[PDB]
Amino acid sequence: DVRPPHILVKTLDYIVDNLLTTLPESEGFLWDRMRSIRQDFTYQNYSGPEAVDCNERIVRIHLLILHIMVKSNVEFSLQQELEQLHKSLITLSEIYDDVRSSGGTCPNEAEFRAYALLSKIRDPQYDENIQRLPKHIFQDKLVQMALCFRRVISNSAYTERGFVKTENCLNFYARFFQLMQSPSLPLLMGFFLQMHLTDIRFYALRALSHTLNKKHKPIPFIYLENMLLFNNRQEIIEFCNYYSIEIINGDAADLKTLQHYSHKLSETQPLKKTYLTCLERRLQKTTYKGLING
Amino acid sequence: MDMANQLLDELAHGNFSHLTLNLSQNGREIAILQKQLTGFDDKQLETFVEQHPAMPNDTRFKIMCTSFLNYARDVDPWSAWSSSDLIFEFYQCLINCLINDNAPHIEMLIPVATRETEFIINLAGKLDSFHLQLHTRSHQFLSHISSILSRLFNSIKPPRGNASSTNIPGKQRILLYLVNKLNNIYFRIESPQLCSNIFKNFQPKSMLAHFNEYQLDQQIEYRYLLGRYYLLNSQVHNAFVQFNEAFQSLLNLPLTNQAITRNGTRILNYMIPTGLILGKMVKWGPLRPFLSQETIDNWSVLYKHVRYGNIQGVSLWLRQNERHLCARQLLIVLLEKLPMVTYRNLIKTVIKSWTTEWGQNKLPYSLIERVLQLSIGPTFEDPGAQEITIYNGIHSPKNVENVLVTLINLGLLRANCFPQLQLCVVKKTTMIQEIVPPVNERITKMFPAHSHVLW
Amino acid sequence: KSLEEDDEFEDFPIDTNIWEENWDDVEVDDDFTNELKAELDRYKRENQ
Repeated sequence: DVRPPHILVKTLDYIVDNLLTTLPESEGFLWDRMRSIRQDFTYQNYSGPEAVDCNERIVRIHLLILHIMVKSNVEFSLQQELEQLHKSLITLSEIYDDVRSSGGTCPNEAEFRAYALLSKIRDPQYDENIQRLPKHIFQDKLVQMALCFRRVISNSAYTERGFVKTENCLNFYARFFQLMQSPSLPLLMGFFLQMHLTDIRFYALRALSHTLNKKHKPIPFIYLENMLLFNNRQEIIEFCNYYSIEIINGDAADLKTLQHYSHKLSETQPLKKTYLTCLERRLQKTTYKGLING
Repeated sequence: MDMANQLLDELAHGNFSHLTLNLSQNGREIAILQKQLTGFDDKQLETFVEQHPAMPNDTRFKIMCTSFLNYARDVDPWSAWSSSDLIFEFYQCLINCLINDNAPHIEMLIPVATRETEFIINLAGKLDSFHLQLHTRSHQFLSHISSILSRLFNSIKPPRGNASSTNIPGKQRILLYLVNKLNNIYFRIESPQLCSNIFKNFQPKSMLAHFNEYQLDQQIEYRYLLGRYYLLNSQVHNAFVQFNEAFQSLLNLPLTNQAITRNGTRILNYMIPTGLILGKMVKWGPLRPFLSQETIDNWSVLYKHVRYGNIQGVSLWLRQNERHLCARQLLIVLLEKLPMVTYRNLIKTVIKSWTTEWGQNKLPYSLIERVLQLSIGPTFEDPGAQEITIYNGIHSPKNVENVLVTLINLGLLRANCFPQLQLCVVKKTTMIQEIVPPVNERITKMFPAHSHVLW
Repeated sequence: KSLEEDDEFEDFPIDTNIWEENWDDVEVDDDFTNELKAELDRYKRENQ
């Protein structure tokens, strides 16, 4: 009833080779079946090389799905995708711990420690865990990149039920959008970071609004679009309309009218996930299978 | 003379003088007991405990005695691993004799339990270091000990609101002791978040009306571990009051031992960076006996860089000190939270001469961009460092308005921003503290910590 | 060696103002502060 490790590898190979490009239409099929592969690994209590390889490439497929579903207008809500991606990252982390305890090594560990650092980008638990790993994992360029993103995303004014604000956070939104455009940024990591575009933009406009005097003119949409890297004007107009930011002159945002202090409005659903044009352009220049194979 | 019968008399009457796993204190008696107990099977030892006169009619107590007889019979002093099953089994039985508040000889068993707890913690570390050769997972022994001490901790109940006596039951006497032992275990196994429950249920279980009524050393260690926990969750003020009160309480202790000086050093290793994040700098006078001159020089270099607004200085200091800062979980929080203080002092020195001395009320973004060109120095975009680093990827002199906006939002700079004018307006005044208030007061007012005196 | 370097407190048999009042007022001329003041003078001079 259950697949041994080598045919789980054969099955994931089948998926990477045949069904990646059926996305976005095959998103539910692929997510369910990949989850079935991981479940077959748990059925046999197997944390061997096949489980590592499968969970790794499955994580990458989740990261690709995050961008594909959002570029199109198919699904909107990526709750299950982020949940199974996170659980797969937890599995990979535990297996990395057991392999290190046994004296072995995993060549792709650093990459998925970075992804793990991006799964819960405001949870200090993952900083705690990343600080006790070996120096070659910690100083790896991917882990360094994820750490930089965790620093620039930190915000002392981040508001959400159950989240304790921490001191002296950076809220470096400008640096965030500078790093998102970096050609050295791995594409799948970017796909993971696109999940926080709306939050980072909201707290950027909030923090900026607190610095403007009462009679300050509305901020033009050009400045906010270059500052927050909006794909087009319709996106910043829908953004202001979502957070009830008054649009004056059809091209300016009156930031003092922003009455919300939390990115998550109490009653309405979150604004649909968005993407960056640079990362989509980078996706059209490579292949899905290439990204999934590292 | 039958030494097993004798030991069973002593244990049956609460005399636990020879009830210990430490062979450095029990070696000869345990050897005699081992020679006399050879021959008898497990059921015969169990019968020896069951039918012994004056033996308390407690199943867990008799299980403890029988487990100690099995230990004494089968112990191999030449092999700590071969004897580990007997040792840990007996330890678990001994702690099991403490779960019931009215267990037989509970008050006499508590000191035995603390003693054996220290012993079994040392042995658990020793055996955990050989986890690869023993085919065990990392920290398995010590984690088992943590589970045992956790059940013991859960068994300790709060005082009855209308208690009939002032008796401090021995389970309450070792409450803070058990808290610090368990939390220390959680730190050594590198899972310190498990301290959460232990920190949440400590005060509700305590019968003492004031936290200062415990032994002051246990208070110091508790504030040390709680501050380290808070700092693990990036709660800098909450950690700071704990480190500060810990070091003060340590200053009150008479300097009997060198280990007290090293403990004070352990406190300072966290209190200095935590304070520096909150805009506080120590006076090295009362810290001379606890810190070497080189450590003082290091933190003094960082003190200069933060004091005069040198971001590149701060990042260089963190880069050179990266390893030991990561070992003490200090690199990330400093890398994240020192910059805003350093910026605050930078624009402090800028606004001082520009506004209070030169009488210019306006701060053009170009001026602050040149100042940031001097302070930040090189960035990821700049040539000569083509790979991104936590020390060159975060701070850029192009983001003038962002730095100003975070300074104003943190309450460190009282000013208005004009993005379309590209300038920052402060209040026309000669007093610099009206524009840039004291940083520690602002931070502590925005982030009020919990009561430094717990209760 | 490990007992003295580890962060866990050592066991010992059981038996004040230490902070700067204000380091903003006590100003000392720093090297970096000298180059920053010179940069303020040069900027003040190029933007007359």
